[PDB]
Amino acid sequence: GAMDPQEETGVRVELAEEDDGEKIAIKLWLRIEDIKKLKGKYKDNEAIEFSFDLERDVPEDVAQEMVESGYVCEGDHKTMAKAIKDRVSLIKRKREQR
Repeated sequence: GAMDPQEETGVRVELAEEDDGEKIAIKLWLRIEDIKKLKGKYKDNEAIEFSFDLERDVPEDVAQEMVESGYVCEGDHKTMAKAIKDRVSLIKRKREQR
């Protein structure tokens, strides 16, 4: 994890709630950290809420939806999906503990 205040990733995904169970489908908000790192129309005060099925939904799939639905530019698809996958990774990681 990033302990140093660098945060090079211009995106970050947080939970809309506090996941602590086994719910397969959660609700995340794609928070845009730095819109200058991106290549489209964004705002340095926006967060895109999206529900994520940890089994059925795919990070890069959701980021495509983000592009098509007019939230994200296709040029930042990988960036957004990486944000999504980054969160889902730690989410599933926390769930690896009993």
